[PDB]
Amino acid sequence: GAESHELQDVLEETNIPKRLYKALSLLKKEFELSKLQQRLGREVEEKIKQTHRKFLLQEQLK
Amino acid sequence: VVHEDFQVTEEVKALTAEIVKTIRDIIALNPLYRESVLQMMQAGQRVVDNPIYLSDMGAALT
Repeated sequence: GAESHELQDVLEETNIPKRLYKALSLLKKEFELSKLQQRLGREVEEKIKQTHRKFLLQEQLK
Repeated sequence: VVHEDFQVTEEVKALTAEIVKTIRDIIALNPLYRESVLQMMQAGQRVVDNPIYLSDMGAALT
């Protein structure tokens, strides 16, 4: 999910090792972002999971 | 009314694309409102000058 400017900067890189390391850095950044987003989602989903199963049973009754 | 927007807008609308895709998927699986609005308003049509209000109407389906 890198920015367009990220791809353009990778293209600007000439040496193969340099552009490869830049691509690895971008992948690291995106993986870190995805992990952070998933962790925040898990925490909020558990906070909603505080909504007890009595709510689910009452919804079944409804 | 708070509508703080980052100066560089490259990834900002990507979440809008994901949200509109999710809303389309939800209505396809569990239809809630007529699709005529969807045809009228398209993220790429650019006629939406208030993306926050777009998110509002999208979340209204919930």
